[PDB]
Amino acid sequence: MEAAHSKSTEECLAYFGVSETTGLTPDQVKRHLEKYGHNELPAEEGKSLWELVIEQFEDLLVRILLLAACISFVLAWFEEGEETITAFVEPFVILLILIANAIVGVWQERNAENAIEALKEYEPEMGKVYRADRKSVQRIKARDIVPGDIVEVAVGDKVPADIRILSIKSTTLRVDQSILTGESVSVIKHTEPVPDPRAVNQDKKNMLFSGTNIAAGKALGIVATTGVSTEIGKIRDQMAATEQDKTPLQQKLDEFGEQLSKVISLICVAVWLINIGHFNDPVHGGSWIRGAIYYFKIAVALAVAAIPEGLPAVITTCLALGTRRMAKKNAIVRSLPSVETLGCTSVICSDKTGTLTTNQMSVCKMFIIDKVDGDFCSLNEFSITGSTYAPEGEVLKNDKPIRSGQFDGLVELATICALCNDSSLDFNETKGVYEKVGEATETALTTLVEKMNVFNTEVRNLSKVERANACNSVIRQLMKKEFTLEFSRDRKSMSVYCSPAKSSRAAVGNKMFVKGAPEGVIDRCNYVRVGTTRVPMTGPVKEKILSVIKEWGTGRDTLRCLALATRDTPPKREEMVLDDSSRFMEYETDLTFVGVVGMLDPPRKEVMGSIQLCRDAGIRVIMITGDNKGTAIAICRRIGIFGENEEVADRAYTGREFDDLPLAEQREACRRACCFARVEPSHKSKIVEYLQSYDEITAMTGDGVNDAPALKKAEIGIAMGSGTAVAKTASEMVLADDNFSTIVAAVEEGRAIYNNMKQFIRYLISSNVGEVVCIFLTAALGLPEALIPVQLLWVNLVTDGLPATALGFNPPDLDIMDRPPRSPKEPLISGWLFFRYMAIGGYVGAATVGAAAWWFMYAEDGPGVTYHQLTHFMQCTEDHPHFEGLDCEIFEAPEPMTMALSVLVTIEMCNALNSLSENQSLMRMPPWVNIWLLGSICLSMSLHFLILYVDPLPMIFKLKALDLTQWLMVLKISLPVIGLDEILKFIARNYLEG
Ligand SMILES: Nc1ncnc2c1ncn2[C@@H]1O[C@H](COP(=O)(O)OP(=O)(O)CP(=O)(O)O)[C@@H](O)[C@H]1O
Ligand code: ALF
Ligand SMILES: [K+]
Ligand SMILES: [Mg+2]
Repeated sequence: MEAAHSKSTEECLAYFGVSETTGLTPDQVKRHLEKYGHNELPAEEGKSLWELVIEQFEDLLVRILLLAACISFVLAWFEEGEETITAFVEPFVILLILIANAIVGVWQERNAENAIEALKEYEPEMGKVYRADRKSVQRIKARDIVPGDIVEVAVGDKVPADIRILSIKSTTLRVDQSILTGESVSVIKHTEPVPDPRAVNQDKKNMLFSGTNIAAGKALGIVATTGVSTEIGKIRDQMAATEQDKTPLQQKLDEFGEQLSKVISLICVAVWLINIGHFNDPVHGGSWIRGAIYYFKIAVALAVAAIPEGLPAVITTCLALGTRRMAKKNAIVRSLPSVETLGCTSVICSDKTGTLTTNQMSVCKMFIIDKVDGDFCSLNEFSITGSTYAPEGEVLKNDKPIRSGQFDGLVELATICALCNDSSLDFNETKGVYEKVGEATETALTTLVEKMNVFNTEVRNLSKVERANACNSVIRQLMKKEFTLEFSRDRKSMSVYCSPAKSSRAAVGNKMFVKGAPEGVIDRCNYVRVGTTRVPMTGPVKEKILSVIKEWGTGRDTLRCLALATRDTPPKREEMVLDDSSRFMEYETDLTFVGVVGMLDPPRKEVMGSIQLCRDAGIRVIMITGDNKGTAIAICRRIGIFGENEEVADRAYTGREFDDLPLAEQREACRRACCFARVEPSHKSKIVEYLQSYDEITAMTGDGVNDAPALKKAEIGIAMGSGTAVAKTASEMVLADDNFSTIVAAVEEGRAIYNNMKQFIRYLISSNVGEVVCIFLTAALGLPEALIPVQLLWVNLVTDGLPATALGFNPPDLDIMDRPPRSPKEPLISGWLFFRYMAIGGYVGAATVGAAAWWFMYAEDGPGVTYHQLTHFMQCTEDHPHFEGLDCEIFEAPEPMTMALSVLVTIEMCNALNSLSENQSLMRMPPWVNIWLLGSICLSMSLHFLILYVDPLPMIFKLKALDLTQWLMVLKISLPVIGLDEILKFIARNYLEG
C-alpha cells in the first residue's frame, strides 16, 4: 500500500503499525493478505482458446469462400447429370484449401511462449520474513508475503517484493537491478529518504525492487507493495496486451479483401440486372430450379474467380524463403510477416548496454606520473585496446604499442589492480568465451592486468582456460593478501593489506593497496610515486593529476575513473580494528599516489557503420538507455548519433527531464531527440508510442527485461542473443550472434520482400479480375460456362502459384538502400496501374470466352454451330429455332472448356513475363533472366499437360486438347497479351508521369 521511498524508516514502520524487531501479527497478515491479496503477477491469461481459429474466419478468404463451399455443397447434392460421380469435389476442395490455409495460421501461433511467464522467473519461490509468532526468521512462500512485514535479504537472494530498506546489516549493500535499469553494475543502497515523489528507480537508492538480486550484503526492510503494484508488476502490465497485432503489410491486405468483397456481392447484383429476364420473357416456366442452379453456379464461380486462393501460400513462402535467408545471418525470425516490416521502418530505437555496446567494462585509458620538478608535472598516459573481458588488446603510448613492464609505474598500477580486487576472469568453455566473476568494474581491472602483463610472463602457449587469470596469478604469488578493508560509502574506497611472499630478510615490505573515488583517495595521498621513487605531493602536482581526471571524466570520453595509491608504511596488523569500517578511512592515509584508470562499457565494433548505413537508407537511430546521461551521450558521439563536437542540449533527455515536458513538448521531443538516458522501462514504450503516433514504423532493439515493453510496442522488436530470455520472448527477431550490422541486412531484406510481394500480387490479381471477366460473358451472353471453379482453383492455386513465387526470386532492386522508407499511407494499386491489369485482365477474360466461342461459331473441327443463337441451350429437345436435331447436348462438351482454360494457362505464362517487371519491357530487358521463372513455367505447363493426358484427372477437368487443333489456336489467342502489356508498358516508359 505504501507510496513512498520519500518517507523515513520510521514513517514506514508507522504506516503499517509494526515493530521492526518483531514483525507482523497473524491478525495483520490476515487483513493485508485480504486487502492486497497475494504477492505475485497473474500469468497472462487475458484471452485464449483451442478455438483460436474460430476468429480467423472474418475476411473474404473465408466468409466469401465459405458460402461458396456450402452454397456449392448443396448444388453438388442435386447433380442429376450422368456425372453423379465427379460431383461434389468443389465443396471439398474449397474446404480442403480453406482448412489448409487456416491450419497454417495456427501451427504458427501455437508457438508463442509468453514474456509474462519468462518474466515470472524473476519471482523467488521463498522469502525470509520476521513475523510476531516467532523469534526466529521464517522462510515462507514469497507469495504469502504482504505489504508491511519485515523482510530479510542477503547475497544471492532475489528480492521478493518492493521493499523500503530499514537496516543494512553489512558494511555495504550492493544490488543488481539490471532487470529495471538494464545495468548489472551494483548500486549501493542506503536508508535515508529519497524525498522526490517523482524520482525514478535509478534515484530510489533506499528501495529494494521485487525481482532484483543482492550482489552482496544483508539487510532488513519492510515490504512496501506486492504483486502487480510493483515495478516489475508494471513491466507485467504492459506485457498483457489484448491489442491484436496489426502488421503494416497485413492491414492493406485486409481492406483489400474488404473492397474486393464489396465488388463480389455487388457484381452478383450486376448479374441480376442483365439476367432476371425470366420475369418478363421466358414464358413463365422453364425448369424453375434452373434459376437457383444458374444464379448459384456462377455466384460461387465469381467467388472463386475473384479471390486469389493461391496468394496466402505464395506469400507465406516468400516470407519463409527470406526467414531462412536471414537465418544464415544468424538473424532468427520468430514471426514470419516481420521480415518485411523491417524494410519500411523509419525509426530504430535502441537499448544501449549490451546492444549498441558489448557490456564489458573496459579500462581504455590510464596514466601515471612521468616527471616532477618544481611547478612542473608531466604524466605518462596510455591507452588500452580491447572492448571485451578477453585478455586480448594491447597497451599503447602515443598510439604506438609498448611493453607495460618497461614502466615501474605500470608495474605498481597492475599490482594494485590485481590485489585490490575481488573479481576474477573465467573462460566458459561451453560458450567458448571469457566471462566475469564479480563486479564488472573490478573484472575490468582483472582483464587490464592480463592485457598489461607487467612481468612479461610467457602466455602464448597457454590454454584459454588457463590464460584467464595467468598474469593476475603471478602478482598474487608475489604479495600475500593478508586481509581486505571493504569499500564503505563514507570513504568511497577500499583496500587490501598485503605481506611479501619471499623475503626472510627482516625487512617487511608490508603494504596496503588502495583504489577508489579519485577525489577521496588523492586527498589522502602525501606522496606521489615516480617510477620507483617517492616524492612529496605538492599542490601543482595534485593539480595536474586532478586536471586530467577532470578531463577523462567528462569529455567525448566520459570515463569511470578510479585512483590507485599505496600506503608504503601501513599500520601494524594487530593495531587495526577490522570490525568497524568507520575506522578504515584513517588506515588509508599517508598514501603514495600511483596512477589512474578510466573505464567504459564500449561500443561493439560494427555499431557505428550500421548507424551510418541506416542513415543512408533514411532510418533514424535513437538511444533509450537506463544508464546515465553523460555515458549515454558519449557513446552516442562514438557511434555517430552525435558529432564529436556537437553540442547536444535539446537532443538528449533523462527520463525525469522528459517527464517535465508538457505532453505536447514530449511528443515533439521524440521527433528531434536521440539519447534518452536514466529512463524507466515505461519510458521506452512511451517513446515508441509517440513515434508511432506520427504514423512512423519503429523498431525497438535491445536485450534487457526493461526493454520488453518497448520490444512489444514497436512494430518490430529485435533481441540480442546474449540478452535476457524475456527480451527474446518479446521480440520477433533475435540476432543470435549479437551482430548489430545484421539489422541493416534485415531491412534490405525487408525492402526486397515487399518489392517482390507487390510484383507477384499484381500478377496474381490480373488473372482474378480476368477470370471474372470470363464468368461475366460466360453468363451475360448466356454462353456455356467457359470455365468451372475446379479449374479456377487449380489455376489460381498452382499454375499461377508457381511463377508467382519465381517472382519472389526476382532480382533485388539494387540501390534499394539508397532510397528512403516507403510511406505507410502508400497505395499499392495506382489510378493507372489499376488501368493496366484491368486492361489486361479484361482482354484475357474475353479471350477464353472467345475460345468457347470458336469451338462452336467457327468450330473448325468438332461440333460447330456458326452464328448460332447460344442464348439458350435447354432448347436441345425442341430443335425449331435451330434445326440440327439429334445433335443434342454438345454444349456440355469437355473440349470447349479445355480451350478456354489452355488459353488461360498460356496467357498466365506470358503475363508472368510482362510481370517479370513493371515498366521494364521485355524489349529492352531480356525475358530470359529468371532461370527460376522459366523453371516454374515449365513446371506449370508440364503440369497442365499432366492435367490433360492423365488418368483420374481430365475427368475432374475436361478432355485432352489435340495438337494441330486445340493448341495452335490456344497459342494464337495468347501471343497478343505480350503486345497488349508491351504497349501499356510503353505508355509508362515513354510518356508516363515518371
Ligand atoms: N569496491 C570499490 N572500490 C573502490 N571504489 C569504488 C568501489 N565501488 C565503487 N567505487 C567508487 O564509488 C564512487 C561512488 O559510488 P556510489 O555508488 O557510492 O554512488 P555515487 O556517489 O557514484 C552517485 P550515482 O550513483 O548517482 O552516480 C564511484 O566513483 C566509484 O568510482
Ligand atoms: F542496456 Al539499457 F537502457 F537497459 F542501455
Ligand atoms: K513487437
Ligand atoms: Mg540492455
